[PDB]
Amino acid sequence: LVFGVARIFASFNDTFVHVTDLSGRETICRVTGGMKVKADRDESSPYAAMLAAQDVAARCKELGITALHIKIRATGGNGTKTPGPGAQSALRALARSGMKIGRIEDVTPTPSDST
Amino acid sequence: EDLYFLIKKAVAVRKHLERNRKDKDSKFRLILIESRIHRLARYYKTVGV
Amino acid sequence: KVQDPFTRKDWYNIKAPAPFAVRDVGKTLVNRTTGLKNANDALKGRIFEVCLADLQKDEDHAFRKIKLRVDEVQGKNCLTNFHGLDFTTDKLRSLVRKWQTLIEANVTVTTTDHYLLRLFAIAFTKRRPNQIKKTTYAQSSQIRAIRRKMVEIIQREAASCTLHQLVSKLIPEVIGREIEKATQGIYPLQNVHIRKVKLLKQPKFDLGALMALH
Amino acid sequence: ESSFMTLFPKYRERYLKDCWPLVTKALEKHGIAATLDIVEGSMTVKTTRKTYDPAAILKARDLIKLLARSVPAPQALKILEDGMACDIIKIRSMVRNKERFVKRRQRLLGQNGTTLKALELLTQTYILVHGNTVSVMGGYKGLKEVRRVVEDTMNNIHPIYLIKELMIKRELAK
Amino acid sequence: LALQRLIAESHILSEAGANPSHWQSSHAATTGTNTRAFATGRIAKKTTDMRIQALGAKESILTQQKMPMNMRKGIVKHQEEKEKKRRQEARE
RNA sequence: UAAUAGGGACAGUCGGGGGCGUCAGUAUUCAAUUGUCAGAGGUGAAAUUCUUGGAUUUAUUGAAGACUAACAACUGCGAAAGCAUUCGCCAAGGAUGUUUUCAUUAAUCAGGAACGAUUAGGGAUCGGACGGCGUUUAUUUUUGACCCGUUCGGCACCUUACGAUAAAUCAAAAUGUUUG
Repeated sequence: LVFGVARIFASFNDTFVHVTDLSGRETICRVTGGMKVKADRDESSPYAAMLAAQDVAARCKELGITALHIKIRATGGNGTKTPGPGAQSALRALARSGMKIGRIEDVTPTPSDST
Repeated sequence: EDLYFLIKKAVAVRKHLERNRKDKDSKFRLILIESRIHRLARYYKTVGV
Repeated sequence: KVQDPFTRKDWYNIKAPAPFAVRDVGKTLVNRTTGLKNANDALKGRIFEVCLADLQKDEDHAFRKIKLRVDEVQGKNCLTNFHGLDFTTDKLRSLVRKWQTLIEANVTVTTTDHYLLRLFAIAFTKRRPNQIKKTTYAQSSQIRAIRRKMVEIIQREAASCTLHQLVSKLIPEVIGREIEKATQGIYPLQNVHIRKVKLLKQPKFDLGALMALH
Repeated sequence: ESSFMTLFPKYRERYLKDCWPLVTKALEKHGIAATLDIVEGSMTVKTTRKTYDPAAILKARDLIKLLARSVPAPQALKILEDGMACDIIKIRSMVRNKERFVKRRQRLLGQNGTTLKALELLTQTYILVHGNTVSVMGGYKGLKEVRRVVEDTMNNIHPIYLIKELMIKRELAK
Repeated sequence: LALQRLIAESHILSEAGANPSHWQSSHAATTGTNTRAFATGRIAKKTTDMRIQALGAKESILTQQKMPMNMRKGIVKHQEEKEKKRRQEARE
């Protein structure tokens, strides 16, 4: 049962899916949201999360990963602490495509001071 | 009596401001207690002392 | 450039000690060691944060993540010992209840191996039984008194019991219960947790203490 | 057994206590089991294996967050669509004066909530003012425009000018 | 002008169906009094009445003027009990 | 007379009140190291912009600016603008209580100056003091958290106004309609 780390950083205009190892050093496969649909308007869309999600997941299964641990965040510096329309469909399509996940937990960088 | 604790308190606040002369609300406490020096020095001077 | 890294990258092993009840923790795919940038900084210097629920197999421990500095490399092997620990973010959200007091302390400790470890800790005011009041507030000199009982108890049961005994005291939360029954003479203070423990630089690389942990 | 938890207060205890089977019915339709801790008073959601949609536990953590933040339970259970998303906007440190900041938050609320619901009809979203925060649920464009609205309202522009601007935007959507 | 109609007429245009996020409004979109085949002109009656009330009217057509006093005290008592419960639920 | 008006002494305190310094905390920007490797993004439509020397992103450090999110209140401190990490020091100040004293020192403000008599009680709010037909600390005495009563002192709610009256202001604009 090989496990990895699949990460999501989805703003209101773009979605990032970034698979790294169980420490966070080695980039396995990352695809931005514009490498999908390539309309200049809705790069954060759940269909773009469908393309990037099935692409990264089905690619990394040809690399044989067989499990992933997903972390999820948006631009939590001074924007919202809720992701856009990319995280729900990225977890949906990475989830329903084949693989198996145990625990789920997301980490979002709270500013304890900002303004 | 009371007047010695008044001048102990007041000169103590003066020494505090002489350690930092930029604490202006404690400077307001100084002008309060100095106003009490004018007050009770005036009245207890007019008693006869 | 077409870089494509399939051949030059290998699948290392990262393994779990005896106090972490699971056998394996990771199979970690980094880069193959060779001359012209050997792998010891692309090796050991990495740290490695995982949950403790699979490590001690009790899946009630889905909080309390740990960092792990990589320290022992064989060919097709690794064995990782305790370096860092941090409380889980949404559970330090889930313990903040309105109408009582949250208590913070940032204690700087060093162990007799001169191990520079901070202990960030947060406790929470208990609403007593038979309490009709909507508040349970403290009195800020009572909070200060709580906090020098806090650094009093963590300094009293710190500066001893080295990292086998220290993390063997950390993980089944003996620190929390000794803070609880030690400091409830002043103020009840349930939900005692130990938010972060900070090591910054392990001052050695040496393998004797590492195999002494393994 | 993936368990999230968040913590509610003792006034909220009753409304959660008899809004709860509508919630755990609405999440037993997603398989996510949930309980109320009555003695401690907490909200526990957890997935067993039978979750067809593992995004629904993001929906459930965001859900019971919105139940601790004192939103009505049908409005909290409208997070379980696709486009509906939670958000909060914190403003108590955005504006530095106390009574002027109260004048600004009730300038945002308005005369019997009329400017607030005019913003909600311009932006298709739900907005609730809770204490020192501003909860808002809905689509992501509406969340962005509402965050523009709360920022520009706290930095002394009147929501009559902001509703002028948003209605001219909706007329310039064609 | 039309913005005064927007902010003034917002509880009625929002009371019909026009906010699918909001629970009262999208409950009211399939309540039944707007899934009947004639609804936008009912609400157009109420909003033209609100317009004349803006144009200097003290009384509406919409209100029943004569009631048997226990119906009336029950309704006004019921509105006051609802708003008193709302303001005691605005301490959250 | 010790005044149901003084200022102070003493005691356990109290305050996110002020000043000095320290101590952390996150995030923002910057730099470096990797893993990188076609977009990132800025929005109402779109562009300037960064971008085969790698921009966004991942991880790990260091430096600096800011502030002290969440506990944060129908509260607490200070007259004001104000007051939010821990700890130390420096003085003030409030409140209670005393078996403390010069005993009228009092009360309101031109000239001037620093900082920017009750409503009628009820239910809640703390800051003390006293008491306990109660748990728990506690291996049992202290002691403290909870519950109760008395009690003061304040910050606000609610009704009736004890009334008013210039109304939009009210437990005060109660004392401008039998005015002293």
